[PDB]
Amino acid sequence: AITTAASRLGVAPYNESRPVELRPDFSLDDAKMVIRAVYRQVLGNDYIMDSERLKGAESLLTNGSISVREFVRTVAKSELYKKKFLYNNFQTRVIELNYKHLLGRAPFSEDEVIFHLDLYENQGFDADIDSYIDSVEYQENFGENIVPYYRFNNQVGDRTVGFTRMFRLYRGYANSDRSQLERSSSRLATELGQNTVSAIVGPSGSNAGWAYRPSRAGNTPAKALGGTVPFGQASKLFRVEITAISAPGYPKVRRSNKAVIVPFEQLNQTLQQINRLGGKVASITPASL
Amino acid sequence: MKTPLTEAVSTADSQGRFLSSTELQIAFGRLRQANAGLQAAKALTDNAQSLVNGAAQAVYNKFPYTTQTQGNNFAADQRGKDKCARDIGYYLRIVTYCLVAGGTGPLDEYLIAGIDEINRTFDLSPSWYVEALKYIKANHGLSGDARDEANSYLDYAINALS
Amino acid sequence: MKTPLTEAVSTADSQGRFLSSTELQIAFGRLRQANAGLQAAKALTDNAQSLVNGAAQAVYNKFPYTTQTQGNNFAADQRGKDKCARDIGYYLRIVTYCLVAGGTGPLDEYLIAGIDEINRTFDLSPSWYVEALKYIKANHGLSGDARDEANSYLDYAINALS
Amino acid sequence: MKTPLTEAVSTADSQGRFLSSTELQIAFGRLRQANAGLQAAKALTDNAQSLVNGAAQAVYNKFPYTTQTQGNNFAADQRGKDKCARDIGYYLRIVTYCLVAGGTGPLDEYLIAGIDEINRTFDLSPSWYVEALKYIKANHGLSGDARDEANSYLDYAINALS
Amino acid sequence: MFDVFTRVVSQADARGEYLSGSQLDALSATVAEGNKRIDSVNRITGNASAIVSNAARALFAEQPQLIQPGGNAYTSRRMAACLRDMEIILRYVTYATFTGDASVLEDRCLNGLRETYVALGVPGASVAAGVQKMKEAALDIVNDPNGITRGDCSAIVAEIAGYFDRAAAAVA
Amino acid sequence: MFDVFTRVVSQADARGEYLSGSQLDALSATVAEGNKRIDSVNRITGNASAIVSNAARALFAEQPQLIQPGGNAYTSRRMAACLRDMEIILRYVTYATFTGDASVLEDRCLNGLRETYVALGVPGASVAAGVQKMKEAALDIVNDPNGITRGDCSAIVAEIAGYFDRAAAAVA
Amino acid sequence: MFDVFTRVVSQADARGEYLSGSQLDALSATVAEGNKRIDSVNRITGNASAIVSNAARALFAEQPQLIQPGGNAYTSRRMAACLRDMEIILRYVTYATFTGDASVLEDRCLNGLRETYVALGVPGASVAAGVQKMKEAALDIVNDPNGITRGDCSAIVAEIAGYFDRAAAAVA
Amino acid sequence: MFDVFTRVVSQADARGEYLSGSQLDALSATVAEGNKRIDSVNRITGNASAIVSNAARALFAEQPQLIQPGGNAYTSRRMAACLRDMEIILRYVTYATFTGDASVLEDRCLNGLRETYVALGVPGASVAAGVQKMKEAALDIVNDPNGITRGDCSAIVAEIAGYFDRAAAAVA
Ligand SMILES: *[C@@H](C)[C@H]1/C(=C/c2[nH]c(/C=C3N=C(/C=C4\NC(=O)C(CC)=C4C)C(C)=C\3CCC(=O)O)c(CCC(=O)O)c2C)NC(=O)[C@@H]1C
Ligand SMILES: *[C@@H](C)[C@H]1/C(=C/c2[nH]c(/C=C3N=C(/C=C4\NC(=O)C(CC)=C4C)C(C)=C\3CCC(=O)O)c(CCC(=O)O)c2C)NC(=O)[C@@H]1C
Ligand SMILES: *[C@@H](C)[C@H]1/C(=C/c2[nH]c(/C=C3N=C(/C=C4\NC(=O)C(CC)=C4C)C(C)=C\3CCC(=O)O)c(CCC(=O)O)c2C)NC(=O)[C@@H]1C
Ligand SMILES: *[C@H](C)[C@H]1/C(=C/c2[nH]c(/C=C3N=C(/C=C4\NC(=O)C(CC)=C4C)C(C)=C\3CCC(=O)O)c(CCC(=O)O)c2C)NC(=O)[C@@H]1C
Ligand SMILES: *[C@H](C)[C@H]1/C(=C/c2[nH]c(/C=C3N=C(/C=C4\NC(=O)C(CC)=C4C)C(C)=C\3CCC(=O)O)c(CCC(=O)O)c2C)NC(=O)[C@@H]1C
Ligand SMILES: *[C@H](C)[C@H]1/C(=C/c2[nH]c(/C=C3N=C(/C=C4\NC(=O)C(CC)=C4C)C(C)=C\3CCC(=O)O)c(CCC(=O)O)c2C)NC(=O)[C@@H]1C
Ligand SMILES: *[C@H](C)[C@H]1/C(=C/c2[nH]c(/C=C3N=C(/C=C4\NC(=O)C(CC)=C4C)C(C)=C\3CCC(=O)O)c(CCC(=O)O)c2C)NC(=O)[C@@H]1C
Ligand SMILES: *[C@H](C)[C@H]1/C(=C/c2[nH]c(/C=C3N=C(/C=C4\NC(=O)C(CC)=C4C)C(C)=C\3CCC(=O)O)c(CCC(=O)O)c2C)NC(=O)[C@@H]1C
Ligand SMILES: *[C@H](C)[C@H]1/C(=C/c2[nH]c(/C=C3N=C(/C=C4\NC(=O)C(CC)=C4C)C(C)=C\3CCC(=O)O)c(CCC(=O)O)c2C)NC(=O)[C@@H]1C
Ligand SMILES: *[C@H](C)[C@H]1/C(=C/c2[nH]c(/C=C3N=C(/C=C4\NC(=O)C(CC)=C4C)C(C)=C\3CCC(=O)O)c(CCC(=O)O)c2C)NC(=O)[C@@H]1C
Ligand SMILES: *[C@H](C)[C@H]1/C(=C/c2[nH]c(/C=C3N=C(/C=C4\NC(=O)C(CC)=C4C)C(C)=C\3CCC(=O)O)c(CCC(=O)O)c2C)NC(=O)[C@@H]1C
Ligand SMILES: *[C@H](C)[C@H]1/C(=C/c2[nH]c(/C=C3N=C(/C=C4\NC(=O)C(CC)=C4C)C(C)=C\3CCC(=O)O)c(CCC(=O)O)c2C)NC(=O)[C@@H]1C
Ligand SMILES: *[C@H](C)[C@H]1/C(=C/c2[nH]c(/C=C3N=C(/C=C4\NC(=O)C(CC)=C4C)C(C)=C\3CCC(=O)O)c(CCC(=O)O)c2C)NC(=O)[C@@H]1C
Repeated sequence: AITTAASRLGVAPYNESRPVELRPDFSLDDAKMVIRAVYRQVLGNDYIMDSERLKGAESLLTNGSISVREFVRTVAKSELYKKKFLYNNFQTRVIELNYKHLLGRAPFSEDEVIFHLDLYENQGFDADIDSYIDSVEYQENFGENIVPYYRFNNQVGDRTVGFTRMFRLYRGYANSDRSQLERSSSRLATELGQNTVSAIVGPSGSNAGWAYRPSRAGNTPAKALGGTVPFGQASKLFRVEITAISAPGYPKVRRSNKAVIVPFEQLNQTLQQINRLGGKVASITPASL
Repeated sequence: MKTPLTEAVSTADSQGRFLSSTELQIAFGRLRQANAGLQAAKALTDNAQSLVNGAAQAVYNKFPYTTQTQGNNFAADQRGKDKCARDIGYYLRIVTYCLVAGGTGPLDEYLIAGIDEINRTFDLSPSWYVEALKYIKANHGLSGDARDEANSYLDYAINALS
Repeated sequence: MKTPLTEAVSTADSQGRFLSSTELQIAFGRLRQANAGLQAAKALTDNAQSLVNGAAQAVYNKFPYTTQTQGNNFAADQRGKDKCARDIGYYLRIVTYCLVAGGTGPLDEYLIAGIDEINRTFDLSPSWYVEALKYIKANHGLSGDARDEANSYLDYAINALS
Repeated sequence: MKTPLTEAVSTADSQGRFLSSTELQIAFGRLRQANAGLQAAKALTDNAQSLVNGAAQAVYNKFPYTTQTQGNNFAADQRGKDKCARDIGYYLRIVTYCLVAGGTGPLDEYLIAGIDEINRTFDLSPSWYVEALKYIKANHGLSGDARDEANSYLDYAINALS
Repeated sequence: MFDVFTRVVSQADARGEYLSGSQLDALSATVAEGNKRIDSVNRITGNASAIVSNAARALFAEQPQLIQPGGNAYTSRRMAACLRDMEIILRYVTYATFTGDASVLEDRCLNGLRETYVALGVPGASVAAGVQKMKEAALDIVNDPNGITRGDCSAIVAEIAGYFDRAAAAVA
Repeated sequence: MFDVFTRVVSQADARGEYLSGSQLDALSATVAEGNKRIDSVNRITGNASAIVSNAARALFAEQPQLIQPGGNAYTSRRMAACLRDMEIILRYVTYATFTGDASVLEDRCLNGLRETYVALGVPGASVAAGVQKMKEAALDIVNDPNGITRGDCSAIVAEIAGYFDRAAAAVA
Repeated sequence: MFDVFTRVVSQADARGEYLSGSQLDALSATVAEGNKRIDSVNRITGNASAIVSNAARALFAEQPQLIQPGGNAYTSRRMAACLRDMEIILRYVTYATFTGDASVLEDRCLNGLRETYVALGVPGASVAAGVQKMKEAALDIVNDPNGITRGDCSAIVAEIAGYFDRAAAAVA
Repeated sequence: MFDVFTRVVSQADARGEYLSGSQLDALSATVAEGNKRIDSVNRITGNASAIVSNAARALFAEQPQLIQPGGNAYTSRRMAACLRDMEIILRYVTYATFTGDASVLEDRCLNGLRETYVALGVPGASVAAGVQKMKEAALDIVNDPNGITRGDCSAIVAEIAGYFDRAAAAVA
């Protein structure tokens, strides 16, 4: 599980929550809890205005005319969901969001993008939505009666890349999919295409370097090809991600975000220099063997 | 936001389809309506001051305690009277946007969504705004399609408030 | 069925909304079109046998092997010729439905959805029906909005087949 | 890429399981087949030019309008004849991959996925390729397991096209 | 769901025939009524809140047992649900008016409503009474001769009455 | 998403002002071009498959490296994705033409496309070439004087060419 | 994922070539080693629990900081997670052995594992030490000369060692 | 970085081809526009200070939160940085206009700028509004008919407008 780093990763509140199940012969308070959970999960913790509520679908859920899964399906196909997540997004962004909302995880591979992009293009948004909800994965985790929830913890069938990518899509508890630094941009287009991963940067409030994001071009690669040779005598190399660089000012400072590969023997100097740049350490990761 | 042109593309986009005769018809429906809307928006704009002030006074007349009672939510002082005229101005201006756009989109996004919480939080009676909206309906002097479309938006706001 | 009226209501219902100016403008668009659509439908219906026989002969001319090669999928015997004329008639009749309905709804529901599986399963060439559809476009003698709407549906089928 | 070995691991992985006697037997099945598959691939590869040329001619004889009709999609000129021999070469090559892989994986990934779009978009008859594949089945000279595995892949392609 | 046009189409398709000249002319006559239909939908929609509230007020005044403690419309949640249902039914009636066919109302709103109400204990006859009150108010609003081009709307008004009656029977 | 009208409304609301007379006149001028706009959308749509297939055929002939074994458009899967992309771009170009605003093209299609192609090794320059071929083909179609009320579409044609050029630039 | 056969195929298709005679001959040599490969998988699997538990015990003995209070393997939740991970890594190493291609191990297990452990504060160097211990036990089990048809498994044993090395290098 | 000429050369070397006749004639048409391009660069440059300061004045008048105490553009250092940034963006737009290719703007200016602003807390949507105002002023200056040889600069104006559009989109 996630224990020590749960709070700084924004996972602790989900560790403290149980799946929201609608039992047969449910009470009205049960129905209200499901409705609240579905709105929070499926709409990415956006505030929902009374004018935006799906009152008819809520009635049918309350009446047992539709199960939880069918209520999720209705919310996912609503003009409200599409306005929030479809009409203004690159389809790869849409697929990312669908996975997060409806399956509680991030896409694992480029194959998932191929499948859902073609399905949308050939059969339309509704058909694509059904594929998530009628999937084996949805059935195994949530079935007919449980609201979808974030699957942070390792499960059978997982891949490691899923874990790192969840923190590209989930940015903390007091946050929504439409209020994140990358805004409308696909978070995973490049990761999926290259099958690469990124160092995990936890949410703001609990991580000073929370804003670190790489640029389109001119990034430092993850691993130290060439080893310590360019640095001279050095025992081991680390990749440091740095954000919020301002102090020297333009043109001495061009990009406020920077990743550097530095040797063990210069980490003291590196931290000192970073502090004087005003920057905040986003992540440190071994870069050599 | 809800307009004929945006709904048409939103429908076709959701289906992953090129636009078809259905959407072309939607556009013709817009084109048949647009000039009357633009004409109505111009008339309301040129008359906005009289309308806003007339509507504000109509509310004070119908609910005289709003200009006699002390309170942050009332218009018994110049502060509250300015808020109220400001508010009515928002309704009138955003209604002209609907006439330009050809749908309720502007009202939906800028005014209606969340209006219930605001009126509750600051203790503002929806009835006050209904009376003002009724005044604008009675006094904008529009005719024909300009009138019908304009009154649909004014009633749309009235219904949302009630 | 994708028609302007049903789509308008379905989108409104998705939002739990009464119909508004947007949907009324969809209706005016439909009304502007409908008389032309109905006139087109009558004209195609009155000329249906001429159009269907001409289209079948046009396919046989462009693809002579269809009337010369033995096989269930070809029209070398009267059995195959009858299937072919029936199929072309289906296309024409359903296109008239699209003109009456004011959208591709009937084509989508009755013909287009699943046509690929049929043409693949029974080894029918979509180019055959493209040719027939081109014949009909070039010989219905429609003008104006009737021509425009009829050809949009004929092109919708052609595009689907290619 | 469906093959016995990757399917074995895929199923075990999705169940979170170590490989068991079930998957080991799958491996023994692959091993029983592998040498016959490799022999078949060799034989087809060595005889590829004759097979590809003969298959192309088989198509031309069955569908003589392909070598007589003008158009980007037909083989009336050397350009179209080169495309056609190329396509038949692709089918044969990828089939050899299947024999190497011991499954339809390579056909699924490199040829079958998307073939219906291509054939529709460029107006190519899948019947042309069926006849080419039938020629290859009739003439590759394989026997025993080599023949059966290879014919299964040729048939798999044929079934996909029909 | 069907509209007035596709209703005819579907009947013709199942018979494999083109629409007759008589059917096409019947649709043409429907097109000639389109403006009246649009006005009727607009007028009901413009007055929806008033139609619902006044009908609900009148309903409870005639049936106080609904709003006495223990009554089916007693407590805020149940009163709120009751008011919601009245608006849903009105909304779907306007949908049917807009399309010119009852299928939207029947297929989405009424189908299975009686069973829901019977299972809940909602008094169907009282819902039907409410629907009738909304109907009368709606028809008067539609027929109001002021501020609109004058003409005969008896055909459209009769169609709307039929839709309201369908809703009343479906639950009554 | 914005259409021609909501774009102006959104800007005006952010400033808290009514639309000025000039702005209402510009929109009136846009309305007067509506029929031409609709015709252009209809004409492009009616030839969608030909526009895409011909452009693609021409691109591969010019750029045979794309379809040689191992080339980016080799294998049915990738060829299918390539054809699909061309159709997607054409589709959103018609949406933008229909709405009179590029936002739908930018938001749905172009925002993130360069990152996708760069990440996958898709030769964006070659995509831009294909888009240009669809552009030339589409503008020829939109300009065909035959079978339509004669008039001046140069303004609409320029706007459409702008959308194609925008698409081409976004991927190159 | 790839296996030994489909790895060569994918490289061949990327160049549009039939497999060469030597490529086919090399794959035949692979087939000839198939039984030894199967035996190696069976032996690791049959001892999986012992391999994991013995390695965990040795690791915790050599690095007692891991299990002292506050250590990353302290508490039942974390110790269970630690034991699970060791089993997961072993499982995927066997998958790679079975298929003869590291892709299943790299794609599904190792890719992102370094970042994951850094994010969680799991000591990656210690994980690597655990993997090395499993490696030694597993190779000894694979090489056990008793109860099996005698022959030379040095090539298979080297391949399996390579997979364990990939795992060790990835976690740290 | 690319200019209009070397952009085309790059795409030709990638295919191992001499520039086609039409490509050479396209570049000649570009040369024929050279003077208009120089004039536009010169007019924007000559008015740079006013373009920036007027745009900034309009921005802070429409978005007064920026310059209230606690606003991102409050304090002299932040106001100075803000004014500097607008000038930087305008400068690179003139670079792109001068070369006839967006590469300099995209590579040297917009790369990582969105990321810089979010990391520092700079409101990018407000930066984009500033760029818009600079765009409006810049095009009017470029289109000014006074004191210059008369001709059609519509194509250069469209290109310049495009570069501003890129900038506005990139900063947020
Ligand atoms: C440039 C695109 C070409 C061009 C366009 C053009 N169109 C019109 C006028 C009309 N076009 C239509 C279109 C339709 N009617 C339908 O029923 C449908 C099918 C759903 C369509 C697409 C209509 C209704 C009109 C108005 C009536 C008429 O037919 O004239 C014009 C005239 C200007 C105007 O609209 O005021 C023009 C110029 N004309 C060319 O020459 C270009 C090649
Ligand atoms: C290194 C791995 C050790 C080794 C292996 C080895 N095995 C064989 C031969 C066989 N092993 C099997 C295995 C199985 N048969 C079954 O039914 C099952 C259960 C599903 C298993 C796991 C088989 C079928 C054979 C072939 C028949 C036989 O029993 O010999 C060999 C011999 C050479 C060959 O490749 O066939 C070898 C070398 N031998 C050692 O000495 C290493 C310690
Ligand atoms: C749109 C940009 C406006 C416009 C431009 C325009 N300019 C010319 C021609 C010329 N402009 C120059 C410029 C300069 N000469 C210098 O010595 C310098 C200072 C270093 C500059 C900036 C020159 C040399 C020419 C050519 C000779 C001439 O004076 O005409 C044209 C004519 C077309 C052409 O040159 O090909 C045009 C159209 N004209 C407008 O109306 C726009 C407002
Ligand atoms: C009010 C004093 C200021 C202000 C606020 C403002 N906030 C938002 C949007 C959001 N606020 C939150 C915060 C939370 N969501 C949670 O679930 C929690 C508890 C765990 C918190 C603290 C979120 C997530 C959002 C985004 C979601 C959404 O639906 O908006 C807005 C809306 C902004 C916009 O609509 O563009 C506003 C206006 N704004 C001010 O000007 C005040 C200073
Ligand atoms: C003005 C319209 C808005 C605004 C601006 C603002 N920017 C900064 C700080 C920086 N801006 C940059 C920009 C660039 N670096 C580059 O290399 C280029 C491209 C060549 C650009 C445009 C950088 C690097 C910084 C940081 C270093 C520096 O401050 O010089 C600030 C100050 C941030 C601070 O926290 O002090 C401001 C205020 N702010 C607004 O509110 C306007 C919308
Ligand atoms: C029927 C119950 C009542 C009635 C209706 C009626 N209406 C018309 C004509 C029109 N009504 C409209 C409606 C609108 N125009 C708009 O722009 C909008 C807002 C989006 C609406 C709702 C229109 C366009 C017309 C046609 C033009 C005109 O100026 O009239 C008629 C006349 C016949 C006809 O169908 O055209 C009638 C009869 N009239 C009554 O007396 C009833 C009380
Ligand atoms: C031969 C039986 C008949 C024939 C062939 C023909 N094919 C094309 C064009 C294409 N063929 C393909 C097929 C493939 N591409 C792949 O990547 C694979 C999988 C590995 C296959 C099977 C494709 C994609 C095309 C179009 C793109 C391209 O040019 O490569 C043509 C030309 C079609 C055109 O419009 O240019 C022809 C002529 N034609 C006959 O008449 C033969 C009977
Ligand atoms: C008293 C402070 C002021 C007042 C009261 C008033 N109320 C109504 C009507 C209703 N009141 C309720 C309230 C409830 N019903 C419930 O079941 C519960 C929860 C247990 C509550 C709180 C309701 C539902 C109604 C409407 C239906 C009904 O008539 O019962 C009226 C009449 C309103 C009308 O339009 O008929 C009045 C007068 N009015 C004042 O002016 C007082 C200051
Ligand atoms: C009001 C005139 C009468 C009344 C109504 C009443 N209805 C319910 C409960 C429900 N009503 C519905 C109906 C619908 N839901 C939909 O989505 C649609 C459109 C397809 C319809 C028609 C449903 C489903 C319910 C049950 C679930 C829910 O609570 O929403 C109640 C509450 C019953 C209860 O005990 O909870 C009431 C009070 N009751 C009267 O007494 C009036 C005659
Ligand atoms: C065709 C002219 C060129 C070409 C295209 C090509 N594209 C891909 C793959 C993808 N294309 C997209 C595109 C989109 N996703 C969206 O959301 C939208 C907007 C709605 C678009 C346009 C995506 C996301 C992918 C990745 C998924 C997929 O593969 O379908 C490929 C395949 C690349 C690969 O390695 O598989 C190809 C071939 N390639 C050329 O060579 C032409 C110049
Ligand atoms: C005492 C009743 C009997 C006994 C104990 C014994 N335990 C172990 C090994 C372990 N004990 C634990 C237990 C915990 N670790 C924790 O973090 C916590 C939660 C706070 C608990 C309860 C664990 C995890 C181990 C294994 C790892 C470790 O050594 O720490 C042993 C040794 C087992 C081995 O194989 O090394 C023994 C001997 N044994 C008896 O015979 C007593 C009756
Ligand atoms: C044991 C030798 C060491 C150790 C391990 C340890 N790991 C975790 C937590 C996780 N481990 C993983 C790993 C994977 N997830 C996957 O999907 C894959 C392949 C399928 C792998 C390898 C993950 C994702 C987690 C977090 C999620 C979860 O555990 O469900 C922990 C617990 C972390 C915590 O409690 O915060 C531990 C203890 N720790 C040591 O000290 C040993 C050296
Ligand atoms: C008063 C002595 C004379 C005067 C003043 C005047 N100032 C401005 C505009 C600005 N003043 C400032 C100054 C500051 N901003 C800060 O954040 C701080 C540090 C905390 C200071 C000192 C700035 C930045 C501006 C420009 C931006 C803004 O409007 O806030 C004006 C208006 C200038 C304009 O063009 O709008 C004026 C009039 N003018 C006189 O004539 C007085 C003698």
